[PDB]
Amino acid sequence: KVFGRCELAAAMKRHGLDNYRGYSLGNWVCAAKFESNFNTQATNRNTDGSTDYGILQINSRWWCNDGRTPGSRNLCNIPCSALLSSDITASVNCAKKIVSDGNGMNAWVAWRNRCKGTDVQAWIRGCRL
Ligand SMILES: [Cl-]
Repeated sequence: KVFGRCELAAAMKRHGLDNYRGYSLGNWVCAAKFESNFNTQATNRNTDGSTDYGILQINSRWWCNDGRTPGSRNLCNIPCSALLSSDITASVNCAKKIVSDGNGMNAWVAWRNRCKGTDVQAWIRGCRL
């Protein structure tokens, strides 16, 4: 599924992301925009043997199991295919675990490079929330 911005914001709010660990909703929408362009089926296959999966481009070395990645930790305790669904619940649950395991949002390279220090409220402006 390719989400709209406001539709994704509403889904993320229903799943508890607004102000999760001090990160406002616009941060999460901005991260999804620049990681995947709002596409739930996005995959990026890296040269190190790992793959980034889904709307938040979660990596297979530490977070999910794809059976093909060296050094796998599977800290979200899920198959990586669960991150390619049209429903965002598995991606949101794993994103919460990434911040709970002592990372901030710096774990997402696109957040650090394209969202940090910007007006992230722009990403939710005008939406029905
Ligand atoms: Cl907000």
